[PDB]
Parts: sequence; C-alpha cells; structure tokens
Amino acid sequence: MAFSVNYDSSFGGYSIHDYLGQWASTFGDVNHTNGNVTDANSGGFYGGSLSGSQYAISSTANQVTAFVAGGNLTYTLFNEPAATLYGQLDSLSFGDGLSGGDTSPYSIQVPDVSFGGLNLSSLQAQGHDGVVHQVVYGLMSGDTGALETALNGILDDYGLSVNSTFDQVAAATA
Ligand code: HEM
Ligand SMILES: [Zn+2]
Ligand SMILES: [Zn+2]
Ligand SMILES: [Zn+2]
Ligand SMILES: [Zn+2]
Ligand SMILES: [Zn+2]
Ligand SMILES: [Zn+2]
Ligand SMILES: [Zn+2]
Repeated sequence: MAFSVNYDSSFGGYSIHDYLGQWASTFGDVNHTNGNVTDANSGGFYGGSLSGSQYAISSTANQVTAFVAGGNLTYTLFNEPAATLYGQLDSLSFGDGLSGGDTSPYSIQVPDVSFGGLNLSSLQAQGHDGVVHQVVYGLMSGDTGALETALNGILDDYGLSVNSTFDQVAAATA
C-alpha cells in the first residue's frame, strides 16, 4: 500500500483536481482562526483528546460534507510549536455525513472518494509548516493546494497527476 484509490462510481471520469474542487466548494471554510474557534470548527481525534488514529471534521457551512485523515496523528494544542498537527498521515477519505469517532471509528455515510498509502511524515520540530500540518489545515480551510501538490508527488512516479481521472489512477495501481 504505497498508494491506492477507492471511489463512488459517479467520479470515475472526474479528475482528482475536479473532485477536490467540488468537495472544497461545498465544504467551505471552517474558519479556524483567532477570535472564531469553537466546539463546532475544531474536529476531533479517534483515540484521545489531542492525539489519535484519525482526525475528522465536518463543514460548518452545510453540516454534512467532511473528511477523515487516518494514520498516526498526534497534535500539540499549546505545546512547543503552538497549534501544529504533526505525525503520520496514511489516508484521506472525503464525502458526506460524519458519524462515530468516540468508541467507534469516524465513518462517512456517503463516501465519494478515498486515498490510501500516502506515506506523509512531519515531525513536531517542523512546525505549522511541516507537511501533514499544511495538508490537513489546508483542508480545514477549503484549500486543497497542499494536498494536490503532495498527490502530484505520489502520482508522478506513475506518470500521472491530479489532473488525471480516478479510473485512470485506478488502472495505474494494481
Ligand atoms: C489537528 C488539527 C488541527 C490543526 C491542523 C490546527 C491548527 C491550528 C492553526 C494553524 C491555528 C492558527 C490560528 C491563527 O493563526 O489564526 C490554530 C488555532 C487554534 N486552535 Fe487549532 N488545530 C487543530 C486542532 C485543534 C484542536 C483539536 C483544538 C481544541 C479545541 C484546537 C484549538 C485551537 C485554539 C484554542 C487556537 C487559538 C485560539 C485563539 O488564539 O483565538 N486546535 N489551530
Ligand atoms: Zn453515488
Ligand atoms: Zn479562512
Ligand atoms: Zn459531494
Ligand atoms: Zn453531497
Ligand atoms: Zn458525495
Ligand atoms: Zn494555497
Ligand atoms: Zn515522485
């Protein structure tokens, strides 16, 4: 599992960039900035108040659209590097309807699209500009830039990019 995709068949013909743009447009922007944080726009880990096996959040614009990152995600709320998600990211899953996350895993009710085998490490020395911090925080802000750049990294070894279809990426993994 040095990479894999799964997807609702409706997206076979979407480029990765096109699905992510659709996803970001309706997810919106959680607005995780100063003066504006809440219970509502923070997310949560599965397996701890602050560290865990997956981090997940729902859109505060439509209550529904969501993602879940999953690998080995420690955080540092007030710790040495102030407010910076570090660790290990293996998977991103996008879609509608986040449930669970307490004594069960975070699970998406209506999955769209899912990447596994990302192999992306940032250690807590690298702060609020590590890499998993930049991806995840990016996603929390409706900004897929950081995820699309990393994906092109993974995908260009297969002679593809995020501007190729899901069916196409599927073919190149087997
Ligand atoms: C792992 C996912 C998380 C990421 C990537 C993240 C990242 C950030 C970033 C980049 C800021 C910068 C604020 C700014 O400059 O405007 C921030 C603020 C903040 N975050 Fe997080 N955070 C995460 C999880 C959490 C969690 C679980 C909490 C707990 C409720 C939390 C509480 C806060 C607080 C209290 C602030 C500053 C509030 C203020 O000064 O007004 N964060 N976060
Ligand atoms: Zn469908
Ligand atoms: Zn914003
Ligand atoms: Zn959707
Ligand atoms: Zn939808
Ligand atoms: Zn959908
Ligand atoms: Zn950007
Ligand atoms: Zn490469």
